[PDB]
Amino acid sequence: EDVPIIFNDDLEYTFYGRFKTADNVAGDTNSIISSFTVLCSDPFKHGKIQSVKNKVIEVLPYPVKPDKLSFKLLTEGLLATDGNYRLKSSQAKKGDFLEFDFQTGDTFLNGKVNNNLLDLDSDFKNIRLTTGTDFSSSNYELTIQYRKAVL
Amino acid sequence: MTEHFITLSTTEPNNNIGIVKLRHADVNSQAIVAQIVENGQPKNFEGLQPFFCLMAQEATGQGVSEESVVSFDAKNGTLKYVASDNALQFVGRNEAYFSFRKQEGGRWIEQFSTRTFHYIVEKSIYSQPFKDSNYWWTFKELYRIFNKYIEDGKKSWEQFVEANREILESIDPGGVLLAKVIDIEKIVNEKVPAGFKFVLEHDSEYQPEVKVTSYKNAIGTETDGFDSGPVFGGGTIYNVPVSLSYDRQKVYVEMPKSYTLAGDIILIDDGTLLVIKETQVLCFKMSDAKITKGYVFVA
Amino acid sequence: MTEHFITLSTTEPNNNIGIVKLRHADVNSQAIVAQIVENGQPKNFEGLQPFFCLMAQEATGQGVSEESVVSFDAKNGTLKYVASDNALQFVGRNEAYFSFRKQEGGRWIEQFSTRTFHYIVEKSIYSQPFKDSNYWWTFKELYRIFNKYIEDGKKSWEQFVEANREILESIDPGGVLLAKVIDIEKIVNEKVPAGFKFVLEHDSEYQPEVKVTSYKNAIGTETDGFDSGPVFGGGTIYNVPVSLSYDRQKVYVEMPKSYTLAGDIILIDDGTLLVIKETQVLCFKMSDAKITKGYVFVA
Amino acid sequence: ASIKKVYRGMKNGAETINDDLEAINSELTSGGNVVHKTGDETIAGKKTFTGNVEVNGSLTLPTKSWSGELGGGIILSLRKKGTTVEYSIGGEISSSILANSNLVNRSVPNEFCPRNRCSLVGHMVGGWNAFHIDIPSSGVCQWFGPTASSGTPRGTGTYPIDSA
Amino acid sequence: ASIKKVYRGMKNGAETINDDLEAINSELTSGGNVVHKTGDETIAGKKTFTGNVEVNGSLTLPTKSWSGELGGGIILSLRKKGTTVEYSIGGEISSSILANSNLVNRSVPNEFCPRNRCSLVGHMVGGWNAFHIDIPSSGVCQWFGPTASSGTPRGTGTYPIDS
Amino acid sequence: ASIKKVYRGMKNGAETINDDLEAINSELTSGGNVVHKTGDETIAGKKTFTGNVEVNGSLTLPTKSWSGELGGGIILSLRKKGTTVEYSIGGEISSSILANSNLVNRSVPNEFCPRNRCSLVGHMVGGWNAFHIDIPSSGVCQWFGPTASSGTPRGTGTYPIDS
Repeated sequence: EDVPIIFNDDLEYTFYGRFKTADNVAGDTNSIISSFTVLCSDPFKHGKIQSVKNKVIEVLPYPVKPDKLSFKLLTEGLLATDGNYRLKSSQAKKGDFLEFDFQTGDTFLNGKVNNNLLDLDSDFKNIRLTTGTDFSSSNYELTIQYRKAVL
Repeated sequence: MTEHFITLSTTEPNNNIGIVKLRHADVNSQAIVAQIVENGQPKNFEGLQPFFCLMAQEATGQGVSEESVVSFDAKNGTLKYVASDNALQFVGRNEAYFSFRKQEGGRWIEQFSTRTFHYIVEKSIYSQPFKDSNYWWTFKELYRIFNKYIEDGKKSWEQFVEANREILESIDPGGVLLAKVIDIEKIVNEKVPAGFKFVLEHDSEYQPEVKVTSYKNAIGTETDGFDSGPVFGGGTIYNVPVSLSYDRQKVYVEMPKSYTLAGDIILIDDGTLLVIKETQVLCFKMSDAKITKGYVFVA
Repeated sequence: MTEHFITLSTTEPNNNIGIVKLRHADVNSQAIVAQIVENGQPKNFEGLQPFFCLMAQEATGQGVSEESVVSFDAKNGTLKYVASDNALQFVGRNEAYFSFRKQEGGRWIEQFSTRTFHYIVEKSIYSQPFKDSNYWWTFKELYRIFNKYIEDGKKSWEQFVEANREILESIDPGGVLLAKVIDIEKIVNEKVPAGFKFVLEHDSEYQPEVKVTSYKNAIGTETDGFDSGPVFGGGTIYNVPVSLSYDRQKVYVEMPKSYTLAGDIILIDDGTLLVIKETQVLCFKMSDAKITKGYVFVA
Repeated sequence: ASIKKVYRGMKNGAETINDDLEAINSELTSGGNVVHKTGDETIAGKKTFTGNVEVNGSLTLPTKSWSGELGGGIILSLRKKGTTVEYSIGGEISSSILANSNLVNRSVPNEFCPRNRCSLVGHMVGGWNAFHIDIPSSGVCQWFGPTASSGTPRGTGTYPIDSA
Repeated sequence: ASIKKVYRGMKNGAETINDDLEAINSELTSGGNVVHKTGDETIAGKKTFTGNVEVNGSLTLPTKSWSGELGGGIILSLRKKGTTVEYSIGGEISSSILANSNLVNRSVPNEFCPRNRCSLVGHMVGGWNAFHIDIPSSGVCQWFGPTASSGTPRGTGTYPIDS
Repeated sequence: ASIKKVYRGMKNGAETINDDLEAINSELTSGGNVVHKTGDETIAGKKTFTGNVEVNGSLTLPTKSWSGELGGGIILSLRKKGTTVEYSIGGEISSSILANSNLVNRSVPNEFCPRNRCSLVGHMVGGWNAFHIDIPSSGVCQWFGPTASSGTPRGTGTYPIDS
């Protein structure tokens, strides 16, 4: 499986790769010097995990796919928008009920796991965060969770 | 006026911000508009004053500038700094940061700050001449001049008294006037607000009324414990005559010399402050505001 | 205050993973929040006291930098350490760890600890040495000398006034009288309602209460135009002590001599009248009646 | 907004200026006599829109309903909405209704009455037969089919309420 | 509102600040470029209402009237109101009107013309006979009854102006 | 408007007072949360007009279009505008349509469906024949003419969307 790689000179970020191919190695001397490649399925290095409320205002060098979206409703239905992406959930749990949208897995309703019903047919899970992405609305309180991605 | 919008973090490095480019001779036009961010979210710095900190060059050790920022929205975590002549002094690459401070007089309480960021000053037709820093010299000279006033002022006064000694000996025979003024002196020390100056910091933007009372042996102040004093509940209550003076969120309470009491300052969670020194209590009651801090005036 | 959340393991061989980056000048508002883990589960450290151990380069021994942590939840394996001035002194790339200990009679019994992680203190304008008055200085050095000049200067002035008064008051049997009179007369002309008498004509058949205030540099009174004064809005507001006297539709307001002010009399639509003489204002507030005329008392 | 006077030599000038700016700024967001881009508000006066008015929610006008047997078993159901009346013809012819005769059981009330004679075209179930019923301004409806003694009259549409 | 600049070292500052505050406050109650909760006012621009618009008084739209003899004694009376045209058929057939023939005395003016062909169903007084008249976008009306040389055509309704 | 606090001993007072007056005055002409007498603006909330609302430009309501072959070659074209549906009957009868039978090719979608049974009167080209088609709230349309196997049905009008 993939492994978290961090470098001594770049300690802030974290790569996620796996050992691939090793370069030819001599069968003498008793003091060898060679190399090996580490294939990273995701070319981005990720910093620390951050939990922000509603909008991201941090200087993001690249559009970031989130890690978790913690929604808490206030009105009847859920309609999350930033201008480009529209996340919608008809017949949602109205009257202050938490809906976890874990990007690196599945969706949750309050405590129990709810995948089949949670999101509507025209909802988005391919959402990306720019330096000025705003989701703030009077209908829901969002706790956005993401990791800064750099190349 | 021109503005330069940047978002600055306290946690992450500030390398991804755009190129800030200033012009050397621009006076008070070019302003850096910054959004303070902590771990991706805006930073509330309510109760803190932002400061622009320009770092000096490592070679010469000149160019350190600490300047208080005029405009800020502490709630929304934003600030506007107008480049100073000091910020524009070095033509080339500059390194700076914002520091947020809280000071109770001559000492810091809490300080946090952004990560450094860089900016560039471009060359102008004008080239400002800068004097070499002399904060120490100006200070040591003001201290010397003031100490010279002490030495010379002492010598001028002692010569004045000795020259007028002959007229000071024949001013009052026996002590008819002296006896009198000593009776006026004791009444001025008790009945007029002159000597004792106390400061009450408050939450009002206005001038709240203050009422002061003096009493001995109130509950829990007695020397030998509860109900050990001669008069249970407290002795004679004296309304203290006051002279009130106001500044923004500060009342200066002037009382007669006799009521001078330096003890433990107790703040009640409303419009009341007490000063307790053993059995003696000095009580301050504020109408229409809450006392936030109380202390004896020092100049 | 800024927080830095990290999970630290006692088992997992990290050695260098986990960077904390602080600023030198930041006082009491930078905390490291840590979750202690042993074998991937929180670590109970009940009965143990956590310690922040900083391993500063160029400042090593037997006790390099150990500081007891004030806030911890031993049960849930969490702690909060606020970076001390000591913790921030060593500007540079350092390494630190948390040690948990138990002591009996001032002797060690059990001591487990986390894996080291990095601690970096970035230089501030306050740490960086700068040139001033042809010498090299750091902020802490000058700030001490300047506050020494302020403290020793106040003490030398306090000494100056008392020593000079000892020549006038203690050296003369009649000189003491002069020293008392001079002080009394100034209090009597400032705090006592002495020699300033103003008349306020009104519409009441009764005795309306009058309140008087004095202030300099109020809105529209500044010498060099609007907002040209040192304190925007006006300086210190002084409640003027008054002696009130009444005749039919006339209030005689007696104030101390220091408040004497012959200027322009401005009547506002209600129970308010002002006397403005350049930057100085004398304000008159009437309750329960309307001021119809105002003028200085002529005898 | 309710504001306080500002003047030279004023006591507490900076505070009054601020209080006034705050009182005024408050009405730029909600309340007072200003119409806002948010909130439930009641607006009095003649408001003339010279541009394009776009309604995305609902447009609600004055509504009133009425139904009655005009005569001969013919039932008329009405709903007034603004300056238009929505109608529906129903029931079943019960007795001989003479050609061009007034329907004299119930008239249309004045509030539902048109300014001019309105001809309401209808169809009889089960054949190709059409008729009309006139609603004059008096509300006395009139049958303009031929003589009929049975059948099921139907027709839905609208008619206007005013004329210049 | 028309206000004056406030600045450091300004002459007669308090008066100017007060005059500005009064000028601004005046427009919060009536006039200027702000819409108020009282008063007769003209409003320009595209106003998009995302909520519920409730009219308790009147709603007045652009109105225009027209009447004319289309042909064969058939009179059409029209009133445009907004994007809808209210019609009324009247008169009496005076001469032979052939089946599916154009009514060629007067056309419906362009401003009353629909985007598509509108079929206006009518009834002939005194019998069970129905017909229709088409109003095409050209306004040249067409009779879709059979050939007729007499009778009284009637019918009131509406047709739309856009598509 | 976004304004800054003004207070005694304030730094740069005249500037802040002026900036505030200018920020506020700006919103009396355009933007902010106030509706103006000029400009394109979006207005949220329940706006109740107690007086006379006069529209000189256009009044645009929610619109949706649909057309379908109901059955037997009869084509119904619809346009919803607010609480009203504009209809147009077309096509040509292709097969035997029994008297009082349901038209079972396509139903009217729910969003175009009335609250009550709507009887849509029409005319057959070339004769005096009339019919009607009922649109119930379910949208299953019903032919109320007699049995017919040919001909051209027409009729334009409106029906309401609620009761």
